[PDB]
Amino acid sequence: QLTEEQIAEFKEAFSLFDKDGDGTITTKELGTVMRSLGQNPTEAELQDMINEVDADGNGTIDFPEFLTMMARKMKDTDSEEEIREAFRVFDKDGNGYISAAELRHVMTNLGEKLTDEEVDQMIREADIDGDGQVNYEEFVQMMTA
Amino acid sequence: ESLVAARAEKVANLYRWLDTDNDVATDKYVPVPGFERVDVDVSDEVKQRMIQSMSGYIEHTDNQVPKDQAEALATLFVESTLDYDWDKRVEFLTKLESYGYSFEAPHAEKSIVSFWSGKNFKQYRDILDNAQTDGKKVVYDIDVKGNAFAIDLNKHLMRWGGLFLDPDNAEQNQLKSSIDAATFSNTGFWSSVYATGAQNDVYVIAEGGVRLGNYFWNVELPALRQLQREGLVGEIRLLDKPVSEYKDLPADQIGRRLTDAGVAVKVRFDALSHERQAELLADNPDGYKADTLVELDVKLSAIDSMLRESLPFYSLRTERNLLVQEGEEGFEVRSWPGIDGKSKTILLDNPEDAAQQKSIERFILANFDNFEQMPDELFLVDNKVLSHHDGRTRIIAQKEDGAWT
Ligand SMILES: [Ca+2]
Ligand SMILES: [Ca+2]
Ligand SMILES: [Ca+2]
Ligand SMILES: [Ca+2]
Repeated sequence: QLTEEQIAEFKEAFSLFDKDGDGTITTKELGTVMRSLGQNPTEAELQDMINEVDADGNGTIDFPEFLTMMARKMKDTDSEEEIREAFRVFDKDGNGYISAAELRHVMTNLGEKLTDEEVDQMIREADIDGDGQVNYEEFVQMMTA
Repeated sequence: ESLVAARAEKVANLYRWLDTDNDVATDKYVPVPGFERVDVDVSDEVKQRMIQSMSGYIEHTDNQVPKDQAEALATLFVESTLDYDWDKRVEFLTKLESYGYSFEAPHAEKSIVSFWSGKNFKQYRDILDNAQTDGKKVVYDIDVKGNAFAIDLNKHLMRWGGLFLDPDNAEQNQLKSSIDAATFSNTGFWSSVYATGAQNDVYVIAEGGVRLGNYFWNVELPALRQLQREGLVGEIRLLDKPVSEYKDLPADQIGRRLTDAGVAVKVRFDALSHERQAELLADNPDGYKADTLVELDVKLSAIDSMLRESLPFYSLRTERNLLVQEGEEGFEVRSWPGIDGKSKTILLDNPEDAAQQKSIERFILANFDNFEQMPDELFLVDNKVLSHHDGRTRIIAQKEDGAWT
């Protein structure tokens, strides 16, 4: 299922995290490595994944093992949709357009390490019209660029 | 100077910022987020009845208000409340302070200002009390006298509404609606007030994850966030797991980030897509009621993920607490939010190359826990990573992959 572009990226990321040059990371570094490649499992999914791959009990993950677990992950998730869904929750009347102030509340709350400026401009180009209303479909397709 | 007016202004700045889009703030009226304002004109007819009841409460309750002010304070309360006077409710709090009501957490520097928007608060309070090794004791909003006494007067108004206006009379119900909304925003304002007392790392008790629109979402977290981007608050530790899964654990990692994936999101059926509420009659017509909480299959973490992609080196902020930003001769690494003087440097051959930014981002991820661990100067040149602290070393060699020394 995995392309040449991906395995090579995974390979680079993996090898930086394997620090003793033997070609294995530990159990606890997995989620870190994965999240650095744009795949965030739950604590649960990251236990299932860990208990399966660590059936021998040596807390060892090959690149091959890593390649396997990352293939299964990505089969499952749709990033693009999952964000658009998340913004939908804030459309009380449907119609695809949530308020510009609401969008300020979302981002300041879910913007874990954002800053007031970084927020402020988000809202500015959130929607370039003088209306409160902001397109949330537009917003993601803008940030996904 | 009063401490409360200190945090009150903080709170006001926050509120004004959130109002930049809606621009309803008339700087004699500062709006509380998610609390609608409901003015009602029943003149001084009703006002003097109310104030005298409130006056009587204060006077005939055992409290730290001197009884000369029994009615002066009663006036200031109902007046700050019903008229949504920012200035007057700050004064009210200041007057409480002046009587010996602290709006400060009780246990000085050992106070872990914590927040509890939950059901089985009983069990959590002490699993957290118990896990504290430092001699530091968790405190909640109920634990601070000034906030407590403020809510007490605020309840009296509420009761007076239910007890002196019965809502069958049409204009009578309108004053009660006003009272409710007015007294409700007091509790909102006072909540932000309490949140600004947050320092270092904070626990949020929130069994079953996040509830969109709750006092946390509206008036607690945004204050905590502002406190965070001023470098005053560290981690916000949400406890959504059943209290069972926080035993055999240190204070270190009790609670996780609401941004962390597999955090529950729930919303009230009341005003949760009212026409779509009806649509949600399919499984059970009388399954979802106004007060019912609906769990949602959305991921707040998906928002934080998006952020990572939009903002260069964002992922270093969250997982490492490193703000690197576009520099002059290279990249500047600071400890987030990059407010303290200290800074180190990052230099790449082609800084505009997104591929090379990820290499050193991953690099840093794998090598350094914090800002204090990093060499003063770090270089990515010709697929080798070099570090100058006080001598010079090279440690990255990318022959299709990363080997060290
Ligand atoms: Ca190894
Ligand atoms: Ca193994
Ligand atoms: Ca809408
Ligand atoms: Ca717009």
